[PDB]
Amino acid sequence: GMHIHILGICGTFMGSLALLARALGHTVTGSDANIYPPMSTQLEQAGVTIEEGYLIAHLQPAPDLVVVGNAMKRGMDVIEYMLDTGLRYTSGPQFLSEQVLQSRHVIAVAGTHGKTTTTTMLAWILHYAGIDAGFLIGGVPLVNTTDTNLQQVFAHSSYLGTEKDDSDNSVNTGYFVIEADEYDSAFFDKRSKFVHYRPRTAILNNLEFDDLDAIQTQFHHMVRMIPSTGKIIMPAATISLEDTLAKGVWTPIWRTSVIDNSSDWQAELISADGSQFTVSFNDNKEATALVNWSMSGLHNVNNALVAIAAAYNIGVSVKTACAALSAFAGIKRRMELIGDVNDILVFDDFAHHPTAITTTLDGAKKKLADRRLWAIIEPRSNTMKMGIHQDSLAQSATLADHTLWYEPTGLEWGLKEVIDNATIANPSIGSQQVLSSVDDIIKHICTHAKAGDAIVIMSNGGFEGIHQRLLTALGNIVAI
Repeated sequence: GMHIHILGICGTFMGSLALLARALGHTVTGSDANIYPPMSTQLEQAGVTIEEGYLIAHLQPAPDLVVVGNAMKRGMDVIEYMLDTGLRYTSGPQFLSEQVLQSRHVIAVAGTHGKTTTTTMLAWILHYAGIDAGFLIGGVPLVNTTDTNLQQVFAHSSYLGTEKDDSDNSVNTGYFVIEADEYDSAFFDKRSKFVHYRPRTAILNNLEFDDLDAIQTQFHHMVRMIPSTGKIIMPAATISLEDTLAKGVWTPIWRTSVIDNSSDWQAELISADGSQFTVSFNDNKEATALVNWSMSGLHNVNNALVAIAAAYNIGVSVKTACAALSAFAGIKRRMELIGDVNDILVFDDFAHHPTAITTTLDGAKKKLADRRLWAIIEPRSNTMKMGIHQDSLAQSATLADHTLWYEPTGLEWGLKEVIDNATIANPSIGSQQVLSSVDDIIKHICTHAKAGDAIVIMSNGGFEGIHQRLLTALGNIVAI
């Protein structure tokens, strides 16, 4: 039971590590510039102690280990103190790899689009099927049933799950579902998650652009390590993915196809909108069933098919997996309406990178018709760039009427420049500004938004508690 201190602990990824660490029995403290919900509340309930600011005093007394988030850099007092005093430190992904993943059969999902859709669907299938899989993913499914076990499992976007059972062979457990992405390296360990994580089942969800080689290289770093007895699951007929494998692969492939190096798994559409389809696996005549769900779109069918195949790889029948997805209620923080104040609609969405922001805003425009649309975005900060041109963030917000981006004071990372440079170079990407205070963003909205408008808040986490702070402010405006 070590004492672990986490720098940046209120953010989704690092907070997830804190929660997993507590579940392991560790004592967990942390620092963040702000303490904000929903993660603060989850941390507090788990018995984590959070302190405000990045202060040397937070590392007194000395913890056994410091887990360092991506925003930390040299020149910061707490970091210079850490290095001078010789405290032990590690990155988030290395900590997770050593403390949780090493002992599990890890299922990692990579892709340019829809990674969290696929991981939420997969984690749902596993738990529906009675497999007590751990996970650290980008969101959670909505749980509409009165099943209090599924309610508790999906209370957080992290869950430890159980270890492979040493005595009872009837139990199928010891798994961990995770997203492979370009985030959460640290200043002293620039290895990506594609290098850190060692999945035995890997999904390559897709590989497309709304630097191909940079993305293929990163995917390759994960593919090239999978054991010979593992499985790679990906869509068929996708040259960008076939070329990824061609760099070096030692593991059997299952290829997936949605029909309306040939495929092993097929989803045949019954309803053109993707709300109903049959799933079949070529090597098992019984491995066929129907999905009849409240989701739609070809991307969601593709996501379902790779999730079903991955679950089949670890024992879930096609029948059970398809029953699970037929019961899938959707995903929290996917254009989720959280307020309607003075006729201003407020939505919450987990999009935090260009392809996700694009998809969310496409959906928002289809939904909201002619309403004036405000995008309020905290993109997920990162010291590294992967495949996406600098202009990608600004381009992704083209469909909004107004966009307010957030870059935090003291942890600036070049956002204002990438946006401002993009809007000069391509005026068609419209009206966008980068602000340095959540208070200024809220004031801007309260000041300029009017009855009929819609606001879409986008962040991988709590965005310094902007959600309730905005709803409160909007409800306090004195009408004329």
